[PDB]
Amino acid sequence: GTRVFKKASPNGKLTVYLGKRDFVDHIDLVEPVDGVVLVDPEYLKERRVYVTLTCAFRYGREDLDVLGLTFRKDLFVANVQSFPPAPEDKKPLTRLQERLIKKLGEHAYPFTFEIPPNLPCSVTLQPGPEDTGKACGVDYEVKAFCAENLEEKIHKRNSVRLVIRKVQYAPERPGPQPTAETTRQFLMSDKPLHLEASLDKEIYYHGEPISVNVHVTNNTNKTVKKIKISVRQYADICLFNTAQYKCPVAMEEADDTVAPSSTFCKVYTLTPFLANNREKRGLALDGKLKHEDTNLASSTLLREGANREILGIIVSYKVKVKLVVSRGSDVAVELPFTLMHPKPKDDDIVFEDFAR
Repeated sequence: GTRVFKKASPNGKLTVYLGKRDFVDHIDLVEPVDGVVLVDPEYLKERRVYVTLTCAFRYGREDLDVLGLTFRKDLFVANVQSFPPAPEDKKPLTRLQERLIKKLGEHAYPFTFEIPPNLPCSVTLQPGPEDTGKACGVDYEVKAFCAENLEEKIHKRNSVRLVIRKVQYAPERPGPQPTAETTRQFLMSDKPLHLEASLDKEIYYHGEPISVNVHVTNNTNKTVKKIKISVRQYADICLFNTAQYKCPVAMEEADDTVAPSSTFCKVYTLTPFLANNREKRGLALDGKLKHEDTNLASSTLLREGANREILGIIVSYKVKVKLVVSRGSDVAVELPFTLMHPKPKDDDIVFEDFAR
């Protein structure tokens, strides 16, 4: 069938319908935000119905939104007048908007938004109970409201707000293997311990295993007593309160040894996922911890020569490989990778509440 999310205003006069909650950014373009708003003329009359799409960065207690306490910076705002229509936007109606207007009445008006690709994806930094005031993130909001003009105050019984998400996808690049990272260290020795590691891919999706090929050429007389393989998330806050967070999101400690004067090679596999990091603090996520469709945040795509500050939060991931040498130092390398949201993958309509 065909699911349609909907949400009515408090007073029940205004209703918004959307074909989905998450819109995929394909780097070059973002899936269109195509919806419909069911209106009530007798109720409005002179009041027009507007629909606004806002991408904003927020900093402060997440439960609050009060001037003087919470910080907010709009990154993009688009408003359309859905009622009465007018070439506000040449409406090449989407099939869904067509079927929806059919399903609803003569009071169903379409609204459509095209989200610019250079904008940051939805992201939420969970700071921890002791630092709840350092919470922040990037959110997208669709707001339909009844008003005489975009100059006067919006009434909450007169409006409806839906928080949609923009999530990031990128296909795997058919080409060369990722470059290996290496390090050569002398451990009170004439010859070095050479550590080399590489990942099986450049791009991984949420839930996908990551295989790390570890190769050690131990030309010293010391012994590696154990190998620690981890995935680390780095999250830099770039607006309002500059800061950098780092958090392991997967870890595997292997009591594998590398004897003096020998070579060792092994593939380790780990999967980072939120499910095992719920208690972690200072972690970037792609939605609110409470929602079931939330994952670790995706890697921020930084296009060449882009203002990185207006992205709000920059998220990156590395795999770390560390050799613990026995005290008869430690040797480590880090490997960058890109974490993406998985690929998306005319039957009668079915409504469902938007509320996640």
